Amino acid sequence: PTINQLVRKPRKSKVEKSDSPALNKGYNSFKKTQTNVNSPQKRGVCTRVGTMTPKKPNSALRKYARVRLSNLIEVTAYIPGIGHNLQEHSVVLLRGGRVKDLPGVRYHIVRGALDTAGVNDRKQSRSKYGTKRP
Amino acid sequence: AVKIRLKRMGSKKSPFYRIVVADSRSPRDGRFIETVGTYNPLKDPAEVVLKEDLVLDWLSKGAQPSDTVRNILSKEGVMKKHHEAKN
Amino acid sequence: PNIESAIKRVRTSANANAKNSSQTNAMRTAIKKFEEAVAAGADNVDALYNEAVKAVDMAATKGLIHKNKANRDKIRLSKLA
Amino acid sequence: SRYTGPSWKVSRRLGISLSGTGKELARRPYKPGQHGPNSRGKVSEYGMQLTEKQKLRHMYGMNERQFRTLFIKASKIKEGKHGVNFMVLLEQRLDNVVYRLGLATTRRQARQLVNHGHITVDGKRVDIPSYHVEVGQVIGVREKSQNISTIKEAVEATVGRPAFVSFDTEKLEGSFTRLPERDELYPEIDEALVVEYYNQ
Amino acid sequence: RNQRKVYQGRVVSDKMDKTITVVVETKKNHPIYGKRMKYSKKYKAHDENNTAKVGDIVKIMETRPLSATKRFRLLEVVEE
RNA sequence: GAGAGUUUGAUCCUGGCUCAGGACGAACGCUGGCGGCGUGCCUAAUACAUGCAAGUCGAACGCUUCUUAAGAGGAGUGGCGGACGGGUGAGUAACACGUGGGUAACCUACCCAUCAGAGGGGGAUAACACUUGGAAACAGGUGCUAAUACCGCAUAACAGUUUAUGCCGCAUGGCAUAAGAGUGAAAGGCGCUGGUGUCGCUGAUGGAUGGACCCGCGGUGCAUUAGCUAGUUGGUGAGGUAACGGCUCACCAAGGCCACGAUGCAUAGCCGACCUGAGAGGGUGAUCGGCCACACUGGGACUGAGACACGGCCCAGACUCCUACGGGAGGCAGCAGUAGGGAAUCUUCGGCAAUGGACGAAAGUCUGACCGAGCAACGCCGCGUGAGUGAAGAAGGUUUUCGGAUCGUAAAACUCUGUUGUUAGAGAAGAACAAGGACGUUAGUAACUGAACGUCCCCUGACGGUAUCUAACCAGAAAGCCACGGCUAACUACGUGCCAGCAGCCGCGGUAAUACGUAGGUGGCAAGCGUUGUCCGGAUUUAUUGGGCGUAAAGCGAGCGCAGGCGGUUUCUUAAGUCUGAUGUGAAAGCCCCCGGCUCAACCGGGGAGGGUCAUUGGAAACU
Ligand SMILES: [K+]
Ligand SMILES: [K+]
Ligand SMILES: [K+]
Ligand SMILES: [K+]
Ligand SMILES: [K+]
Ligand SMILES: [K+]
Ligand SMILES: [K+]
Ligand SMILES: [K+]
Ligand SMILES: [K+]
Ligand SMILES: [K+]
Ligand SMILES: [K+]
Ligand SMILES: [K+]
Ligand SMILES: [K+]
Ligand SMILES: [K+]
Ligand SMILES: [K+]
Ligand SMILES: [K+]
Ligand SMILES: [Mg+2]
Ligand SMILES: [Mg+2]
Ligand SMILES: [Mg+2]
Ligand SMILES: [Mg+2]
Ligand SMILES: [Mg+2]
Ligand SMILES: [Mg+2]
Ligand SMILES: [Mg+2]
Ligand SMILES: [Mg+2]
Ligand SMILES: [Mg+2]
Ligand SMILES: [Mg+2]
Ligand SMILES: [Mg+2]
Ligand SMILES: [Mg+2]
Ligand SMILES: [Mg+2]
Ligand SMILES: [Mg+2]
Repeated sequence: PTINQLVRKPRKSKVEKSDSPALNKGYNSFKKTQTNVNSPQKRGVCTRVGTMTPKKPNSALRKYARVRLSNLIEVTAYIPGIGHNLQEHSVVLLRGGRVKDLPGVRYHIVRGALDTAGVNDRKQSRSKYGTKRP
Repeated sequence: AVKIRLKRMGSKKSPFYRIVVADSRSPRDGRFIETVGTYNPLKDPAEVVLKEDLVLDWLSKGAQPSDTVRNILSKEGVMKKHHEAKN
Repeated sequence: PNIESAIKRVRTSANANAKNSSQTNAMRTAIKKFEEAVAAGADNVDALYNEAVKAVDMAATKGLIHKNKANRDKIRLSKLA
Repeated sequence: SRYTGPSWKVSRRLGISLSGTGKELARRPYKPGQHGPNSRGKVSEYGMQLTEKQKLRHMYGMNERQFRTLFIKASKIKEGKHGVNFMVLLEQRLDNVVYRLGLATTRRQARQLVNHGHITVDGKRVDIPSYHVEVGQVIGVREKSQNISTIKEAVEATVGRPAFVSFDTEKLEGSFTRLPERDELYPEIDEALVVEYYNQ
Repeated sequence: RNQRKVYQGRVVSDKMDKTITVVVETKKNHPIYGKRMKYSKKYKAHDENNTAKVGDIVKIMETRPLSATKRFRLLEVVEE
C-alpha cells in the first residue's frame, strides 16, 4: 500500500485466541457474571467419568471426565497416567493442554492434587502424575 | 512549613540518609523539594556531604531543620554562618 | 464519633455554626435594610450605608466571609449609594 | 550447588583432560556409559557448541547461572575479542588463581581451600571462591593454615607456573602480574564456539 | 513580562456577535509512517466589534476565559 | 538480526500450524541445607469477632480527688491537630494523567522577614451544686464560676476603591506617587528587674510552601455506533465565587460540536517505570515514587487557612446489633486477624532506640507511619552437601558376540578441611540527640534573666547477646527434578502387544518399541527441577524499518468525478516543514557509564549520561 493508504487505514494485526479458554474466565457469584481472569489451573467437579474413542489413526479407550469448573463452564478433560480413582462428584484440578487424539478435550486433570490420586507404581517422571518418591 | 530533614535510604539494617528540603506534610521517603546533602551514620566519624550555600539559602527563606539535621549543620558550622547572616 | 477529639469537635463546631449563622444573618439584614431604603428613596440612606459597610467589615473580621467578598460587597454598596 | 561426582567421567565426556595431566583420558578414552566404547554417530553443530560451553564451565567447576552471568560481563567489556575476555575473567576467578599459584593440585582442591577460608587476599580472609581477583592483588595462605601438609605438598609438586603469575614459595603469596594471554590460556578450547552458543 | 500563545488562522464563523471562530490549520507527522498530515484546530475568539468576517486571516492571542468556549482575543486582520 | 519440524511418489514456491529463547506479585507436581536482599489477596470496592491505627497542651482558664502545703490524678472550657501520615482503585475516555506554557482572573494555617498596633469595657456559659425525664443512648431545669472563650466601644487604611499625575503592557489593563469618601483588630501567659526577656495576640506587605483555574500537544476498541446539543453556543445585564467563566439567573439572538470521528456503546485509574525485541516496535501499569479518585450505598452541608472530611456531623437506603418497643448503635479499601470466593498469597508479634509527623517552652505524651522480628524456595544473589592419593579396574547392578564391556578412581582403603554443622566462649556500629549541668561570643538593655550562636560534661538500643570474631570435635547430619525417535545434548535391555498408554508438532503402540511401563546407563540443570497460565521473540504471520495482488489469498465490471494525496522548468522572497546553536525543563528512584561500601555478588551509596515528534530564543536556505 501507499503511505497515504496506510495513513488512511493503518495496519491491523490478527487477534490470537487461547487454546484453553475455560482457564481465562472467572465467575462472580454475587453479580452472577463471568470475569476475565487468567488462571494457571482451575478447580472443577467431575460431572461424568468414562472413556472415549480416539480419532481414526489411533485406537484406544482414552480415559476422560466431563467437568464443570468453578466458573460454571463445562469442559472435557483428559486423565493421564495408568489407573485412577476419580468418580462423578469428585473434586479435581484442571490444567491447560490439548489431546491430539481426542476431538474435544482441551484440559488435563492434574494428578496428585485434590481428589486425584497419584498413579500407582509410577517411578519415572514422578512429578508429573503426582506420585511421591518411594 | 518547609523542613530540612533526613530522607532514609539504603537497605535493611544499613541505613543511609539524604538531607533534603521538603514540606513537613509530605511522606518521609515521598515528595521532597530538593536534596541538599547526605548523611551516613554508619561511619565511625559520621560522614556528611552538604551543599552549605543551598542549605543557608533555605534557612534564610525560613526552613526549619529537624533536630538531627540541626546537629549536622552545627558540626559543619552552617548554623553559625546563618546566625551571623541574621545579624 | 468513636474518638474523644471527634466528639469535642462536634460540639464546638456546632456552637461555631450557631454563632456564625447568627452574625452572617445580621450582616445580611443590614445590607437588606440599606438596599430597601435605596429602593424606597428614604432619608436615612447615608446612615444605613455606613451601617452596611460597618457590618460587612465586621463580618470580614471574625472570618465569616473572605476579604475579597467583603471588598466586592463594599463596592456593590458604594455603587448603590 | 557444587559438583562432586567423578572427575574422570566428566573429562572423558568432554573429550579433553580437565586436570591437564591426561590421566583420565589415557585409559579408556571413551565417553562415559555403556555405549561409549563402541563407535558413535557424529555430533551436530549444536552438540559441538554445547560441548565447548561445557568444557569451560566444567574446567572451572561453575554452575550454568553463574557461568551465564559471567559471560554477559565479558560481553560488556569493550576492547578485545569477546571470547578472549570471557576466558580472562574465568582465570581471574579466585579459585583459579589459587590453582595457578599451585597452592592446590586441582581446582576442586583450590576451591575447598578458599571455601574453608585458608586463603586471604591482601591479608584479609575471603571465603568466596567466586571472588574476582584483580591484577596485583596478593593471594596468600592464612597464617594458621600455612602448616598443613596439603598446601605444602602442592607447592613443592607444582613445577610450572604460567608467565603471568608470580609466586613466592616461603611467603606462599602470589599475584597475577598481567592478564593472561590467549595462547597462555587453554588452546584446545575454542572460545568462538562458546560465544556462538550463548548467542543462541 | 511572560507571553501568551498567539496563533494565525482563518475565520470560519461570525454568525455570533462579539465572537469569531478561527482555524489554525497545522500539519503533524503520523507517528508510525511519518507523513505530514493536515490537522485543523479551531478556536472561539472574542471579537470586540465583529470586525472580522468569514474567510479572513487573523491573529489571536490566548486570554483568560471570556465565556464557556472563548479563550482567545482577536488582534489583527491581515487578509479579507 | 542463527533457525528447525510438518502439504508431495519426489521437487520448487506459497502458506498456516508447532518447537528451540526470555520473562512472572504466578499457581500446581516432585524434591528440599543455609545465608543476604527483596516480594507476598492479581479473585469479592465481598461481610467482618477481637485488640490497636489521633491525640496533645496545667507556661490559656476555672474546678475536683489523694501524698504530709507536696507531687500524682480526675473530668471542664479553650488552643492546635484531626484535610498529614496509612489503605484501595470502585469510578473515571476526563485538562484525570504526561509534557510544555499561561494567570494583568486567584487563594494559602503553621515557617521566615519588614512595618505598625497591642486601648478601653461589658454580658455570658460550661465545669460545679442540686434537680426533671430515660431501659440505654443521652437530653433538659434552677443557681453560681474563669479564661488566650464570647460581644461592644475607641484608635489603625499600609487593604480595597475613586480621582489626578508619571511610567509601562497583551485587550481587559500593570506599577509607583498624591489626594480623597466610607468603615474595619487585638490576649494575655511564663520570667527577670514602672522597665524588661521570651512565647503568644492584631493589621498590612514580601518570601517560601501548599492549593486553585485556563491552555497547546500525547497516550484504548467499535461506523454491523452519524448525527449530537437547548444553558445548549454567543451577547447585555444581574447575582455568586479565593478567582475567570452560562458558574447561576432575566432578557436578546440561533448558535455550538461532528467523517481531522461528534454522540453512543465497551473497556480502563494515568505516569516515572517494568518484560520482550537487533531496532522499529509489542505487552504490562505489582512492589518503589508522583498525580488523581474513592472510604457500606446515595445525597448535604457544618467547622476550618485548608474537607463537602477513611477512623467527623445531618438525611435516605441495604445490612448487623441493643431495646423496657418509646427509641438507640455501627461501617477494616488503617495494622494484624476471621469467614467467604479462589489455582493462589503472611503474625491477631517488639519498639518508639533511629528517620519522620501532631501537640507542648521543654521534659515529655501519641504515632500498627516507620523501624525490627515472625511465616512462604515466591524471586534474585552467595556458599555447601567434602578435598587429595587411590586398580588393566573389588564386590554387586546392568549388559554380553559369554571373551568381555559399563556403572568406575567411582567405591573400598589411606592422608587432609571445617565453608557449614555441634559445642562453648568474646561481641558491635546503627546514638545524632533533646533536656539538664557548665561556661564563652554576638545583638539588645540602665541592668538583668533571657534570645541566637559557639565549646565541654551528662544522658538514651525494640532489633539483641543480633551480625560478627575466636577456639574444640566430626565426612560426619545436608540432592533432587526432568529429559534421552527427529526437531534436541543424551541408548540399551526386558515387560507390553493399535492393549495399556505417550504426545508441543511430526507422530509412536498390530509379539524383536532407542517414542509406551520398568530397569541400567547417559544428557540438562541444580536447591531446585518440570507442567500449566500470560506477554514478547522467533512471525517479513499487518512488512514505516520490512511483504504482496497474470496462474498460489489478493485489481472494484467500467467510467465521471467532490474532498483528499501527489505534482513540470525557473528568478526573487518567506521561513511553516527541514537542519543547527544557546537557554529552561523532561523530579527522585530504576536502566546504562564511571567511582565507591557491604569478605564476593545480589544489594547499597556518589557522580554522570540518556530520555521530548517539548517551550523560548539565534542562525542556514538546498529541498517541501
Ligand atoms: K481538646
Ligand atoms: K505429514
Ligand atoms: K513452513
Ligand atoms: K485542624
Ligand atoms: K496540560
Ligand atoms: K453572560
Ligand atoms: K480504576
Ligand atoms: K462518592
Ligand atoms: K478522620
Ligand atoms: K519516634
Ligand atoms: K494510643
Ligand atoms: K534522636
Ligand atoms: K521424544
Ligand atoms: K512496506
Ligand atoms: K479490470
Ligand atoms: K523554515
Ligand atoms: Mg514421558
Ligand atoms: Mg558513630
Ligand atoms: Mg543459586
Ligand atoms: Mg484488591
Ligand atoms: Mg476499574
Ligand atoms: Mg479571642
Ligand atoms: Mg523482530
Ligand atoms: Mg475503618
Ligand atoms: Mg564455623
Ligand atoms: Mg541428538
Ligand atoms: Mg520409554
Ligand atoms: Mg512481527
Ligand atoms: Mg485457482
Ligand atoms: Mg486466485
